[PDB]
Amino acid sequence: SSLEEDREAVRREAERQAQAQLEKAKTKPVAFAVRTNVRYSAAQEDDVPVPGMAISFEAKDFLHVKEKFNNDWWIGRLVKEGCEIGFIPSPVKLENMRLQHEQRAKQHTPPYDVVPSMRPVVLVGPSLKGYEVTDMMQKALFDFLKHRFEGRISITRVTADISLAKSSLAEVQSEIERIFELARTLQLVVLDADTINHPAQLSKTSLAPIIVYVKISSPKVLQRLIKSRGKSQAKHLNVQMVAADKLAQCPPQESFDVILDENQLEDACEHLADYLEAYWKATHPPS
Amino acid sequence: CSPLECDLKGYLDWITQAE
Ligand SMILES: *Cc1cccc(C*)c1
Ligand code: NI
Repeated sequence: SSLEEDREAVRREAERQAQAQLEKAKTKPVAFAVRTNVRYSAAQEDDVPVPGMAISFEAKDFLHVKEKFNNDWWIGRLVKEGCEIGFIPSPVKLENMRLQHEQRAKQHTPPYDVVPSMRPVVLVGPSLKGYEVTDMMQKALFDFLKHRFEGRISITRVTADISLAKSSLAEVQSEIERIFELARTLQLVVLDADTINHPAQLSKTSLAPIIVYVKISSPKVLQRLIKSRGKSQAKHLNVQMVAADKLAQCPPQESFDVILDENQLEDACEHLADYLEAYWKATHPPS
Repeated sequence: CSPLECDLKGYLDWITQAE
């Protein structure tokens, strides 16, 4: 009788302490981020340290992790504005749900990929990097972002072929570590990745980039823009055209986060700026 | 004038800003 009230007092001191740690974590920095490979819906049976405070997610959601509560539970938040911190199930917790189910029944994809804390921005299109039309249109966008997001942004040139991140292998792995590091302070990261012309080239990496498709809708327009640069550039018209066609054949919702098909620079810039400001709010709660 | 000439001039101006 009076020992059932001792059991309840045990549960709720434990909840009070977990709650306290949760309150404190609000102002702690983000330690790392994950991209989810699975979905999770909180349920009473999961034994949340503070009931009502579990974080539910779908596959391909992003989580900011601040710290560990115990081996079953981390503390963090979904990367979404309005979403404040709560309890995230550890990879051990999620595997033990399966394992528990299997050990009782008898009677390999990790649930998380570690990703940069700020997804880095990679621009692809309108055609091949290394030729003038593509290099100059992208440069104008890089110049815009450096000004609009002064104080909140790191822009970096990546010359290494980081598509090989699924001698060189050393340089590539080094560039991946540097990108993770730039992102750790929660500034916007923007890559000028010289070797990346197609979203598939970064698929197997764990950069989880925001892919920006700078799209010239009309092939005739691109054809004339290239020729407008003269014979040296016009000599390589063919490689540029197929590079552009390949991008246009990508399934959009699967391949791209942002598509800039505006023919005026200011409109393309403001479309991109809107997206990145929304991403900033998602990654920077007022909590 | 055509949509194509318009797009073209948009992107030619875009490119001049990088010069
Ligand atoms: C000739 C012309 C009329 C209206 C708009 C544009 C871009 C061009
Ligand atoms: Ni200014």
